[PDB]
Amino acid sequence: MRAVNWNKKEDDFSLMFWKQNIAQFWTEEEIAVSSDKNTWVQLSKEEQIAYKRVLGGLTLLDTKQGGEGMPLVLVHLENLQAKSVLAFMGAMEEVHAKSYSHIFTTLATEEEIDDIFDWVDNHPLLEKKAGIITSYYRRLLKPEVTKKELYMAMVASVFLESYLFYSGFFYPLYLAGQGKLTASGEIINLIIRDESIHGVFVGILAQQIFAELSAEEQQEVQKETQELLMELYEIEMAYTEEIYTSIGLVEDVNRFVRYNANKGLMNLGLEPKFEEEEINPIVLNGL
Ligand SMILES: [Fe+2]
Repeated sequence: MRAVNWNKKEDDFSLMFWKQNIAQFWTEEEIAVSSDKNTWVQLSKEEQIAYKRVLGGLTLLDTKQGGEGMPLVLVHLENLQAKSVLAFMGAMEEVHAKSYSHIFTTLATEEEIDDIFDWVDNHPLLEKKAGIITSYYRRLLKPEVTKKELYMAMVASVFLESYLFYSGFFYPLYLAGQGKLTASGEIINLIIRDESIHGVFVGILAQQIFAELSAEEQQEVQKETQELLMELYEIEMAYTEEIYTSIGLVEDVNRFVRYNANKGLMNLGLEPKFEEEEINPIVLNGL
């Protein structure tokens, strides 16, 4: 029945976000990465392996967001303009996921790349965090869904895009901020420019539906949000310990994770959970 009519606004922001999403369009071929080989080779074995691991985890999350997250969230939306922006955002998640293969092809050998993906595949923490987020999406695999089911999928999507990536983004930023792997750092920043607006946008949509829930549903959903935040946080602390102890950065990354959880909460129109904390300055420089 209904066709998208962009000459009549369905809300006050999808247009702005549409324009911004397309004005930020990019693909991996615009950033040559071969000059990062020079600094790559000067990384210790522990640093190389951490970089590869985090990029692997990043690639998984984008794989989920583009192939489950955006499609299952947008499919049910009655707002056809908003739905359009989210479709475009999904495509961009794939461009992101592919970017990381572009980085890998200059850095690593065939066999090394196989190893990265075998590792990401068999990883219990990555499996656990991706499955938690993704079960909210997969709840929407039925003909009709409630506002509350849709709201929690949106919470889960903002937690992925504004929060769960950042344990991974820490390290390429942290290397780039020191003039190391700067071309790959450039790509990661393009990805961040995108993820930043994705988190805002789906949070705006979440806040709209939140205002349409009953008082009772509002509190079920808030209790759920806090449990979900903290279920994810526990896994992130384990993740950060596994990945970063070898290179002595665990507590720096944890501060960064907490900071980005807070931003996720903010995007949802919610109050911070962790103490305000200064972010590592060399990652600020990498940004
Ligand atoms: Fe992404």
